[PDB]
Amino acid sequence: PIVQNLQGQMVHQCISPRTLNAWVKVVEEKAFSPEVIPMFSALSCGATPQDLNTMLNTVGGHQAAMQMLKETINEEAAEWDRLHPVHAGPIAPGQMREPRGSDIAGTTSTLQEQIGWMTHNPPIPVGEIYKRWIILGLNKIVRMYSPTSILDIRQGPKEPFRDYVDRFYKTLRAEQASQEVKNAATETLLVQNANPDCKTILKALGPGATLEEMMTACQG
Amino acid sequence: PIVQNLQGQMVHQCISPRTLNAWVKVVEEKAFSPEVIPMFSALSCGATPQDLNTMLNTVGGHQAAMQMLKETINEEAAEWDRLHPVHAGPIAPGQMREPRGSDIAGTTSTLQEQIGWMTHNPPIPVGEIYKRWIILGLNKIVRMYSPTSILDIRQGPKEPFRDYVDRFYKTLRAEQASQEVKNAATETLLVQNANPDCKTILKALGPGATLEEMMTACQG
Amino acid sequence: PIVQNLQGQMVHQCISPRTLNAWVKVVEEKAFSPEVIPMFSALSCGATPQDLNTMLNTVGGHQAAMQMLKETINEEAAEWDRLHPVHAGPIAPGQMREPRGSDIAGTTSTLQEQIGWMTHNPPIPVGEIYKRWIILGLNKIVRMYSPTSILDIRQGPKEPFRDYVDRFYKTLRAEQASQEVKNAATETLLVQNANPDCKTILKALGPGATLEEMMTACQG
Amino acid sequence: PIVQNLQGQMVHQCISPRTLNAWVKVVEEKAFSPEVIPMFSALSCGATPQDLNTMLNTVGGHQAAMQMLKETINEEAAEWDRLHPVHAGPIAPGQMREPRGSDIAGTTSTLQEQIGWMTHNPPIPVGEIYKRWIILGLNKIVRMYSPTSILDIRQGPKEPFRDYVDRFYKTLRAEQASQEVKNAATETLLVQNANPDCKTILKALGPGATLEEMMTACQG
Amino acid sequence: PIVQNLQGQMVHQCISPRTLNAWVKVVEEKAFSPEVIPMFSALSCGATPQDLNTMLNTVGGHQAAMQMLKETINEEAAEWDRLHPVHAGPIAPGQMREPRGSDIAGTTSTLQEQIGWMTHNPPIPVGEIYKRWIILGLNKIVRMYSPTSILDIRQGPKEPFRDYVDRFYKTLRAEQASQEVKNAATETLLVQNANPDCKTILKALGPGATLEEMMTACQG
Amino acid sequence: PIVQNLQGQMVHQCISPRTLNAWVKVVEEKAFSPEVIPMFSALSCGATPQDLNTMLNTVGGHQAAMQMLKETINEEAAEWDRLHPVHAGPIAPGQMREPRGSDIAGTTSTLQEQIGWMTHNPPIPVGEIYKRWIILGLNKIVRMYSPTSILDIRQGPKEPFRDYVDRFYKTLRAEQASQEVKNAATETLLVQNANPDCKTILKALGPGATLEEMMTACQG
Ligand SMILES: CC(C)(C#Cc1ccc(-c2ccc(Cl)c3c(NS(C)(=O)=O)nn(CC(F)(F)F)c23)c([C@H](Cc2ccccc2)NC(=O)Cn2nc(C(F)(F)F)c3c2C(F)(F)[C@@H]2C[C@H]32)n1)S(C)(=O)=O
Ligand SMILES: CC(C)(C#Cc1ccc(-c2ccc(Cl)c3c(NS(C)(=O)=O)nn(CC(F)(F)F)c23)c([C@H](Cc2ccccc2)NC(=O)Cn2nc(C(F)(F)F)c3c2C(F)(F)[C@@H]2C[C@H]32)n1)S(C)(=O)=O
Ligand SMILES: CC(C)(C#Cc1ccc(-c2ccc(Cl)c3c(NS(C)(=O)=O)nn(CC(F)(F)F)c23)c([C@H](Cc2ccccc2)NC(=O)Cn2nc(C(F)(F)F)c3c2C(F)(F)[C@@H]2C[C@H]32)n1)S(C)(=O)=O
Ligand SMILES: CC(C)(C#Cc1ccc(-c2ccc(Cl)c3c(NS(C)(=O)=O)nn(CC(F)(F)F)c23)c([C@H](Cc2ccccc2)NC(=O)Cn2nc(C(F)(F)F)c3c2C(F)(F)[C@@H]2C[C@H]32)n1)S(C)(=O)=O
Ligand SMILES: CC(C)(C#Cc1ccc(-c2ccc(Cl)c3c(NS(C)(=O)=O)nn(CC(F)(F)F)c23)c([C@H](Cc2ccccc2)NC(=O)Cn2nc(C(F)(F)F)c3c2C(F)(F)[C@@H]2C[C@H]32)n1)S(C)(=O)=O
Ligand SMILES: CC(C)(C#Cc1ccc(-c2ccc(Cl)c3c(NS(C)(=O)=O)nn(CC(F)(F)F)c23)c([C@H](Cc2ccccc2)NC(=O)Cn2nc(C(F)(F)F)c3c2C(F)(F)[C@@H]2C[C@H]32)n1)S(C)(=O)=O
Repeated sequence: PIVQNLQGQMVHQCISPRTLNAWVKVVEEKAFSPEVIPMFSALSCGATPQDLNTMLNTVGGHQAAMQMLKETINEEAAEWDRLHPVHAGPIAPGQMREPRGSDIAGTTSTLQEQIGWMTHNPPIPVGEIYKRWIILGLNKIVRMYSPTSILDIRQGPKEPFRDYVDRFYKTLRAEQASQEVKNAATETLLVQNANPDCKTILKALGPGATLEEMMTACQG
Repeated sequence: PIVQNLQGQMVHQCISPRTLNAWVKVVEEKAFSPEVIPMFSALSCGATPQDLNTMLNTVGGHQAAMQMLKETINEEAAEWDRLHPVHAGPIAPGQMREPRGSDIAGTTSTLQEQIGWMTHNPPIPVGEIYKRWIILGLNKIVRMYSPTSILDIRQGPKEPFRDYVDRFYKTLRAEQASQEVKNAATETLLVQNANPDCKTILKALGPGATLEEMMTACQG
Repeated sequence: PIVQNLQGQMVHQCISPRTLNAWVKVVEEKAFSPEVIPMFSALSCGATPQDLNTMLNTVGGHQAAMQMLKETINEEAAEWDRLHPVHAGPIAPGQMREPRGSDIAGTTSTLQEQIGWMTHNPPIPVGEIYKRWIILGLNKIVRMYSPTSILDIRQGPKEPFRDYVDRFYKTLRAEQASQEVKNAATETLLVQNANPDCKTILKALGPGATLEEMMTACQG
Repeated sequence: PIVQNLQGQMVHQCISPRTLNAWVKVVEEKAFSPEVIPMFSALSCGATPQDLNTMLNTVGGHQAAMQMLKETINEEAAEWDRLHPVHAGPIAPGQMREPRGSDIAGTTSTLQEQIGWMTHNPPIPVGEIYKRWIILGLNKIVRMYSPTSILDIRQGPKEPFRDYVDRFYKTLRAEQASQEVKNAATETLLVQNANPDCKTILKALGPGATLEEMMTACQG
Repeated sequence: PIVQNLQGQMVHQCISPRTLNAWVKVVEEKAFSPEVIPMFSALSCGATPQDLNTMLNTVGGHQAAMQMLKETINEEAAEWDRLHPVHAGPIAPGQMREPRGSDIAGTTSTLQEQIGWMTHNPPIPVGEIYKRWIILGLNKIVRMYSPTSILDIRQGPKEPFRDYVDRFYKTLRAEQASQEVKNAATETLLVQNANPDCKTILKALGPGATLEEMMTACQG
Repeated sequence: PIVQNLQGQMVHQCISPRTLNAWVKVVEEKAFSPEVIPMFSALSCGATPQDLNTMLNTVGGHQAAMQMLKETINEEAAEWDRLHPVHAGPIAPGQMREPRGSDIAGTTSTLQEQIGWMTHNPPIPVGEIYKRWIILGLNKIVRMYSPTSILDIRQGPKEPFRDYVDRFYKTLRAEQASQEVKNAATETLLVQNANPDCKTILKALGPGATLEEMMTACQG
């Protein structure tokens, strides 16, 4: 990764074993649950495209998910070349050449070239760009590997309200969509799909009632 | 997080993997017990709004509580905006515009802005403001998810006074309350809820006795 | 905590997760045995009053012990104000204001104010003062939570001497008293409460006999 | 390893114990699965030939594979020697003689030579050259020790398409192949090996479909 | 501990949590086996008397041994005082008064005094002197708590010579002895205590044979 | 150990607890298998003779092996004195006195004297010399504690070839000898001691066939 030495110059450090293991275990333990996106984003903090590939390649199993990931990377990398045409001149001693979509993915870029792009007077972040594509690809995985649909989430007759909401938003979260789509679902289904006993209590508070006001009401 | 390098200048570092694991395991292991708020406040020492969202996003499950936490944060951001006006003047010298309540949340704010706000020569603590909002929501969650009521706590004749006293003060910690209220419950309820054999000993000690004195007297 | 950077200026660092976890586990694993006082004193090395509160607040359970702790802190904090009257003047650019008992406990002091008191040309240690009170409060807990009394410790007929002494001093240690009280007990009870077989052997060595001389004699 | 101190000069450090344990446990736990090559490449970041031999020697068992790894390394060293001639000229100024293929292996090379080669102002990467040779042998070992054949992989009617797709791409990863070959197998074999009910859905999607599209369509 | 910062000046640091856990677990796991003395000597590297007392106080249980350790330390302190006279002269310039035996123990000495003694331009090693006293007591404890006697160790005909040889040398390590005494026991007892079938082989090898030679000869 | 501070001066650091524990566990877990030599060499990286003794003394059990080790050290230390006669003059302010065999073993050398020899303008490495003897002594242990002889290694009738080779070289490795002795064994016994079915296949490839070519042929 590109960390900052005490000299204020962003230097390339080796990806710590602690970081690798943590990434391998979250994938083995938590699989592709929503909390795998934050862990990756945090464990990839300041990573070079090669550091990212390293992490992804350490993922044992889920090779299907990994292929979709490569497909999404290929997709987004094609959006980088269709929006950033290659800019061919000579080579200067001030500036780096124009990065390409494949260069960002680390396929056609070396570590030095990657490192330089991130450590540049006008910095072009190939790491954060690459990481941006990956997290999008993992959102398609979490969406896919989510068996539930928010519509299929209904409160059971003997189910505590806190549990139904935990399930409502667990499904809502995995089903990645606009915050507007996810906000409309709550105001539509959270009370509509509640069991009749608590549902009349919820209707008995008014739509402008917080989730806290809903959940404290249907306690027992 | 915004840590202080040996140069005395507050520099930004990556959230350590250890810190992530600690925050995740204290939520998995302890759930929303009162001792998770201190753990959060400690594990988020000098964290940026992006670091705080990272920790909150790593919390697998409890999505009901997490949405409640978001609602508390939204309320606090609205209050911040009403407390702090938007400013008309255009782009001033070595200065940071005032963060909006959403900027403190990091929903509308870049990490560089966050780092700049925290590292500004007259610092503005966008991360700590957000952390206060988060902690308020955590306190709401703990109180909601605490079944015990201080009035409900009572000492069985078979039960030790010290075991009952643990539960009584655990219930008082679990249920957010003003320190005076907690003292008032401690003054009146603890003896009255205690079993009569222990209670008569407590009455023998009189009002001016340490909890140690009360405990040693009922111990036998 | 207030650690020393390589610049020789005592700087405030964040309490490491390793330190927190270690404190949580010793309390969960070892509870309030005597070895919890050293672990706290060591894990609190260089801690600010807020760092201490953090640790104490992370303690899950034993809330009874925690209330006695607050009581003892309240007691000692009252001894700080009865011996250090508040000293009100203007504010200078050399020196810090006079600390108060509540300020030491972190109740009525911010981290900056705490930090400054510890990092002062004439240093006033609010951390080591606060820690001094806490360890005293934990000595009352270990004393209380010790079910045994040194008088109730007697060597069994089929009990090896090394085991009886381990129990004699295990109880002796938890029963915090003057080293003079604890020295008198040994010279009184260690041999008096030994079983008759070994007891005559001990009497057969003379009072000026080391514990080693006692324990090697009653081997088998 | 050759790490970069805060002086900007690449200095030599000892291979951390954590790094050793990680490399040993990933071989004990994962054996020679494809995910051990990335783990090796990462755990050997900036390693000297002596550090690489250290890791390889710590591998308990798999001695057949290890001897195969040695043979691959020997071949690469012979190829290096034929690529790079031995040089007649005697002992030049601030310069490093060309390493022989055995010197890159570290069999005939001192650690000081290795450190000097890597730290030379025009660096020669003796450790990275050796690491490439090692990784080639590791790839040979993984392919040999992978029982699965991409043609052998087939979807049972009972088996989920996504589970079969995992196996198919795991087998393609386990068996070293050119990326075009792997794409060719993916294009033709994946649908044909899939079970007919899923296969007819895949045929309905047509050639231009994401693996996600294929998977969601056969999912049900 | 007194560690050396990058400024070449020995600075004081806090005893790391890892170091504490290691010292506690090696006592819990290994108790007072001979291998705990090296572990202590290593875990107390460059420790102050306060750090040494911290480690000793963290030892849960074994209070008989701990009191024995205190007695050994008291004896050594008395011997130090008789070796080193108290000095009449009043308060000299950049100099440290001579520590009393109790000061080395840290019973009568402040940590600042300890740090000053160790960091004095002509250093006085109050911590290392105390550590020697502690280690002497530890050796007394190990020898007392070792049941085995080198004369008692003997090889069963069923028992392997190498297993017996392990026990023989373990017993010699467990029982503190002069190196010449241990050599004398090794020279005479090891063959004589060995079983006759192995013993006649040992006699065939003759006096001038390595323990390896003896072992390989009795091995079969 | 003697590590390099950022000032470029090799300074003596304390042996980390992580290093100790790692050495204790590899001996307890892996005993004297061949992979214990690399772990020691790596865990001893940059160690002083006292640091080495510390590690060896932490080894719980295998005291027989430990005595042979002392014997081998005594042997090699005698080769240091028979090749390096003591060189007695005065004491200078440039240079260190001539080291002795016992000084290298740490028996008759202090840490300062050891440290100085390693941190000398003309460096004389007492640590790497001592470590060189130890690893030789452990090669005699691994040889001894290896019950198998390469001659007694034969492929079973229902044994996969990969397993027989793993055993052939596992034994070959533990049986430390010249690489020439170990190379001759392979070309002699690896195919000679194969079961008849695979053996004719191996003979059917020619002696100039790699181990890979052998092992891919006898797959099934
Ligand atoms: C750092 C990177 C590491 C990141 C991130 C990042 C950036 C900004 C924010 C954010 C903060 C504060 C507010 Cl007030 C809002 C807000 N207000 S609101 C009510 O929509 O109107 N929205 N957002 C989101 C956005 F900023 F994008 F608009 C908000 C956030 C927070 C993180 C957070 C987690 C737990 C508890 C509080 C907050 N929220 C989300 O992540 C989106 N989310 N969605 C859903 C659902 F249930 F609907 F599916 C859920 C969340 C969820 F909050 F996590 C929580 C369990 C429910 N994280 S990473 C890979 O970890 O993400
Ligand atoms: C660091 C930041 C991380 C913080 C903090 C922070 C700041 C100040 C204090 C504090 C210290 C000393 C005293 Cl004497 C009082 C005192 N005396 S008083 C006015 O008469 O009641 N009050 N306070 C609290 C207040 F600051 F408000 F004054 C005191 C504290 C204390 C520290 C402390 C923990 C455990 C044992 C002793 C002390 N922790 C709490 O008190 C929390 N607690 N709550 C309850 C309730 F009531 F629920 F049962 C109980 C506790 C409890 F102590 F564990 C005990 C079993 C009862 N922590 S953070 C986000 O983690 O908070
Ligand atoms: C650092 C802070 C972290 C501390 C501390 C600190 C400061 C000084 C001393 C100390 C050292 C050497 C001597 Cl010779 C004496 C001595 N000589 S004597 C025989 O009384 O005349 N007394 N002391 C104590 C004092 F200095 F206070 F006077 C001595 C000590 C030592 C620590 C030590 C532990 C184990 C083995 C040897 C020593 N001893 C105590 O802690 C008090 N103790 N009591 C009792 C009992 F059995 F009686 F209950 C026991 C101890 C005990 F030694 F632990 C041991 C199991 C028995 N620790 S902390 C929170 O960890 O404490
Ligand atoms: C760091 C060093 C440590 C390295 C490396 C390194 C360099 C570049 C890339 C890479 C990135 C993005 C794209 Cl879009 C492609 C792409 N697209 S393409 C041309 O159409 O196929 N190819 N490559 C690979 C190549 F560089 F060759 F172009 C791509 C990579 C990728 C990173 C990556 C891992 C997982 C998920 C997404 C991405 N890892 C692999 O691909 C390995 N892999 N293999 C196979 C096969 F085929 F066996 F099934 C499969 C994978 C797999 F991705 F896991 C997935 C389930 C299929 N790693 S190291 C020694 O560890 O390697
Ligand atoms: C670092 C400080 C931390 C230290 C130390 C320190 C200093 C020097 C030495 C040492 C080195 C080499 C040789 Cl050749 C001899 C040698 N040869 S001799 C004169 O003929 O006997 N003697 N010594 C010891 C002495 F220094 F006294 F000379 C030798 C040592 C050695 C190092 C060592 C450990 C294991 C295997 C080889 C070597 N450790 C011990 O010897 C302890 N030991 N004891 C016994 C007894 F007898 F009980 F069975 C046994 C051992 C044993 F080696 F494990 C072996 C199974 C027998 N450690 S510390 C507080 O941990 O000590
Ligand atoms: C650092 C210190 C820490 C060290 C070391 C060190 C120094 C140099 C070398 C080395 C490297 C490359 C080549 Cl091509 C050859 C080569 N070519 S060859 C085919 O003989 O002609 N020989 N050597 C060895 C030597 F340089 F000494 F000549 C080679 C090595 C490598 C390490 C290595 C381990 C695993 C896989 C590849 C390599 N090999 C050995 O260690 C000796 N070995 N022996 C045997 C057997 F099976 F025969 F018993 C085996 C090995 C073994 F390779 F480990 C492997 C399981 C078989 N390690 S340490 C205490 O860890 O050792």
